[PDB]
Amino acid sequence: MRHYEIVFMVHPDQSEQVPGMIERYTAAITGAEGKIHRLEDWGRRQLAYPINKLHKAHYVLMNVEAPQEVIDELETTFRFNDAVIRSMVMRTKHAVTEASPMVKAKDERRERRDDFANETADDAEAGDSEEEEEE
Amino acid sequence: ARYFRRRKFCRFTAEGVQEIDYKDIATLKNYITESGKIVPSRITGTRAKYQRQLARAIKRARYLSLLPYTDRHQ
Amino acid sequence: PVIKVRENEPFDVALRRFKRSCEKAGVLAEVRRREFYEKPTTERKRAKASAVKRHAKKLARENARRTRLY
Amino acid sequence: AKAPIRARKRVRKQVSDGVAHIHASFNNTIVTITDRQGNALGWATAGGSGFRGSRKSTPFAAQVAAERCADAVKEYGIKNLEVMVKGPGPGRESTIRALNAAGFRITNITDVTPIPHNGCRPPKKRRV
RNA sequence: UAAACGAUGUCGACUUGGAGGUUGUGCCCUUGAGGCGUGGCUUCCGGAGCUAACGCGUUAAGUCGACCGCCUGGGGAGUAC
Repeated sequence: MRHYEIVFMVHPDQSEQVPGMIERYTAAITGAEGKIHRLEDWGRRQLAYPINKLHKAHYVLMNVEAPQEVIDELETTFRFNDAVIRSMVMRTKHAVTEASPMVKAKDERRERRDDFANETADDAEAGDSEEEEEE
Repeated sequence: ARYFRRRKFCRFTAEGVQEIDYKDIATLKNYITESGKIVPSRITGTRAKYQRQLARAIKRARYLSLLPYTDRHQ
Repeated sequence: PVIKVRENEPFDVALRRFKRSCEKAGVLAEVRRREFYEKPTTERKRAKASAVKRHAKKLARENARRTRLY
Repeated sequence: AKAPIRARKRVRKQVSDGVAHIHASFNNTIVTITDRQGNALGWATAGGSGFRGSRKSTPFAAQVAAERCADAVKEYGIKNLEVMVKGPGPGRESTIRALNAAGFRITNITDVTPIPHNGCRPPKKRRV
């Protein structure tokens, strides 16, 4: 087993859609005997350089422990996917499960603090500029 | 101190974190410029084992679009 | 080669410039130039080198000064 | 060349806004005023300022450029302007500025010189 | 193939130091971009000393031992057989 940080960037949007998709991303590693450690997130955010053709995004991290050759499934899940525009992995020596400075903290940060980055906002504007009901 | 230790804060002159980390940006503000390049040790007196770690992290982040790289971006 | 204004912005009547910007840097460097493996230490940077130069000249300077002679 | 009795009377487009562009060399100097939509409305140089050969590389230039160009644009009706600056040749406040000056605006000055990460690379011209 | 680098075969002990860099590590009336302790690595200066001289000098080209590689005018020539 292993221990990983996994950060990913969502198209703004899809930022409210991926929290209903977390099952999946967990799984993968929970199928395996891996675990989630963590799930936070930052809001959202500005980029940096535009990604995709937009300057904004929504940042999230999951994280996980895990088999060192099965992590990967999670990388492959992001990647094909979408949403996520993105993602990066590092690792965390069993441990850095804590959490990030913008969440520890939030709160100060946000109001207070600050942040320069982030685009909170957006998100929020979104209430709205964004609307979806299909997948 | 002694039998007093730890505790009295001592150390952090250097650099404020002594770590690689990138989550965070920020402190990394810092160690960047108006043209996306990193600030050299060095000009700061930082350390290094912490220059590196600062950076990286700046590089990472950035490759997560959290910090500018050229510049461009600024 | 102008200074960025961004923070902050002068009026406009204002000047900017004052203070710096992170300009001038880049790939310039190779215009031109070059590349060599060790030659950059005397072509470039350097420094090698200068290092004690600096101390060192200050010694040195006194030293010189001290006698001192100057 | 003669020129008429006149001038100019005017204009265009009367844009009010615009941006910007000064580029730069040993080398160089080209000045183009736009916009924002980019874009551009008049241009510029530097050689066209009549200096160039060798340089047209001079800060005098660039000042002529920029005057220039800007200007250009007086026929395109600037009120504002902002300025983007590029390349290792003449630059920076006196080249602005210049316009600015002009009676335009101008506050911002930026920078925007290209710097790739790295490759692409220049020649070994040279040697020494 | 190389001016393929210490222009200096590999290994190991001994023999004045100073100043700068780096890193595992001891302790710390813990003060700092720091103080003192203990090893590894490293750069510049230089004593003793060697060397034709420049130079090298505790990472020796000083003081010593083992094993290995190379030299015995220049041109003909790293050329031919």
